[PDB]
Amino acid sequence: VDVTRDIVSRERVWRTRTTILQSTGKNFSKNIFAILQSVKARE
Amino acid sequence: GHLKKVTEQYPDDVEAWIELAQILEQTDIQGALSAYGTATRILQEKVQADVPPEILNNVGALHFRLGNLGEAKKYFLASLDRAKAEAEHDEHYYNAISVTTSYNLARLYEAMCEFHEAEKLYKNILREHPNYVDCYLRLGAMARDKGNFYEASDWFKEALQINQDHPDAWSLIGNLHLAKQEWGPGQKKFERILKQPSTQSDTYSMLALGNVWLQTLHQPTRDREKEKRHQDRALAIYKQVLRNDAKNLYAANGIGAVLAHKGYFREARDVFAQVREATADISDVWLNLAHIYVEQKQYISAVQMYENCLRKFYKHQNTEVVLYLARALFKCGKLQECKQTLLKARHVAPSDTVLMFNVALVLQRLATSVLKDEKSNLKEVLNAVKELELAHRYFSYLSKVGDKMRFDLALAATEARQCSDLLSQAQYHVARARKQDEEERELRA
Amino acid sequence: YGILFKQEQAHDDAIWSVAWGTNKKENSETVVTGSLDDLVKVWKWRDERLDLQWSLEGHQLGVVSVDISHTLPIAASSSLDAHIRLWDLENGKQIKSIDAGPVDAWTLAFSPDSQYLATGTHVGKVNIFGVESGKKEYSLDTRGKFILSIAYSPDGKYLASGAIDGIINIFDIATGKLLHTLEGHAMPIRSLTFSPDSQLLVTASDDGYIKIYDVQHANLAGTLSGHASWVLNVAFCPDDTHFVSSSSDKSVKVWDVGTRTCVHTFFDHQDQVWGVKYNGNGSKIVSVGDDQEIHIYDCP
Repeated sequence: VDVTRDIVSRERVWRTRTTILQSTGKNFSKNIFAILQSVKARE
Repeated sequence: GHLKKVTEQYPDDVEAWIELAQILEQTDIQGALSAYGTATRILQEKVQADVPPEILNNVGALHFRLGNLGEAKKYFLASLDRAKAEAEHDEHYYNAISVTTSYNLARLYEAMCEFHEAEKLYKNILREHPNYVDCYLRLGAMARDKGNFYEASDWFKEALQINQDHPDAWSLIGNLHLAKQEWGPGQKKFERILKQPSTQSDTYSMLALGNVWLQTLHQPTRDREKEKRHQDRALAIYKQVLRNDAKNLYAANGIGAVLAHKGYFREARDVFAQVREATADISDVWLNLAHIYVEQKQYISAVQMYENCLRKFYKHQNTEVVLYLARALFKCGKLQECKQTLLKARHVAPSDTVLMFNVALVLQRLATSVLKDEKSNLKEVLNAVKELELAHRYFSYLSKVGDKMRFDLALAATEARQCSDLLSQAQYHVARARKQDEEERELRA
Repeated sequence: YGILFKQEQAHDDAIWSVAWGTNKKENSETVVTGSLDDLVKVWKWRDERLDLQWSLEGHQLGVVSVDISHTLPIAASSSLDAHIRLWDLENGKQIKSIDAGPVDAWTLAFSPDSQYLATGTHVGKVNIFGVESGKKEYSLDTRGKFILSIAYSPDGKYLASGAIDGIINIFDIATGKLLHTLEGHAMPIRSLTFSPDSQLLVTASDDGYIKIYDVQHANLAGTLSGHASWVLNVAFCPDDTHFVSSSSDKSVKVWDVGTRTCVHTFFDHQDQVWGVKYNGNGSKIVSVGDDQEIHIYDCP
């Protein structure tokens, strides 16, 4: 039916699952994978 | 920038604020609310034209995320009225506007502690548009609240059948199996159905796999080179999701978890540092950070976290939180108050054996702490014997129970011998209590 | 509709139950409260003020339930200590101590005749002890998980039991036999009470839904959407016009038994309210909770 495309075409979804997953800020892996590799190196 | 430019000047602006809000929805909700507020009043000077229902619906939606639940409800009702007034707006489909307005209103009522009205409104949507998904799923969630085997489990699968290409529905199907973890290894298949490249990349399902693979941890079979491989597989999943997304907090969370399991608590704090700094308002981070603290002989820094996690309006006495609360407590305030919280927990559900065992253990700890090296107040010696007797009765009772905490409690015999020699010591120290009594007596004389 | 009295720091420890009388047998004027501080405080609600009258002790563990005999001015208090101790409000003295060992002791249930005392059992049965005997007279052979709530009908015709999994067991105190087993809930039933007319049965499950069923034909009379947290305690207005609900969200909702509508709500408790009870007329509604403050709510 047309109702589906009628609604989905005008609505807006600001947040979804992945949006929840990522932090709102800027937290890159540079400060993380560094330790992730250091620990392995010691092992 | 363009909106900023137009805002200052007033070239008879009518719709500029509409755009302002339309952009600000993702950003600070209040900016959009203010934009809508000013826009509402800018639409009555040129003519006496009733505000279109869409704007009022959108502002009510903004409020819905806020505490203005009643105000948002009034907005939604007015939007429904106005949309109904749109008899000649078939091209704009006033019907769809009313549909979304009612959907939002039902969501609010479900959030307003009125599930009857939420169900009624969702069913009013269903009767007129069965091809819709979200309401069919919210009804299932509402029925799930009472129980996971009720029409929730059926409505979710039916929603998937009518739309198998809906990630939300399939993830919900994946969630159904979470209530019963007996599908530990088997839930991999149902969680890999939609991992096809067309759906990829999907971080939600990948993190679900990482979790269900982490759940397998905490077993005594690690020495069999089995839990190590599981750790390695989970770590690899986390690394991949980290590479493809460096801003996903949950990957870092799971990495910190596995490192703690690897024994790097001194190093677990650093990794959990970033996740906490991003957003500490997630149940898991509190508990993991408390785990690290309590591991370092810091109950001072752990009990507060456990309390804060319990500050949420979901429960008051959770069993797991208290179980993690009493780890190495030996101080006066961490034994008697530990008993208080233990009773609080067992109050909601006494059926657990672990509570009945920890209570007796702390009872014995206190009894020996006052009946071995004391030589303390007398009335305490009077109460210690009653406490030890109750601990002994519980020791007798706990032995007859079949199932245990995945570990048989046949090791209560040492507890019985401890209680026996404690009884002997108490019968010995009551004499000391009497001597102290006669001492204070001759003193006052 | 408001709050009359506000007792601050009513106890050292959190209060989990409250008992107030309804008859004229020197009970409606005295409020008996059981808290985790092992303090059975017999408050005399005299001069429209809550004044302490007795302070009974002896329970090793915190008080779990408190209730006043309908046809008698004495009371009793239980705890998880397996030592249900009877008390007399006339003198503030202990009558006896039923040692419901080793651990088998749960909330109390005064019979309307004030002759029998029902107690839940970990084995899932409901033991019926004698008030003047203290020995196990007869136990209801309806096993399962555990008895979480027991209530006596005001006229003593039926008796319902709330299990850990939303299983209502309708027994017959007239013959001590299980009549109906209403299973409209899957959540642990916290507490329940009979309507003043012994016609409706309210269930306080952990789903936030007040499903009021019918006892005569064991049917659901309607699903009512309560609070957001778990409904802890529930009581009927003695005139049988409304019923208060105590939940785990600092909310005291007075729902209408007839219209299933919230006639009023109180938010004066900073913590969760554990106990709510009416007055002998239904105007005053005493309330307890983790806040350790007794709030008397006046609803003329």
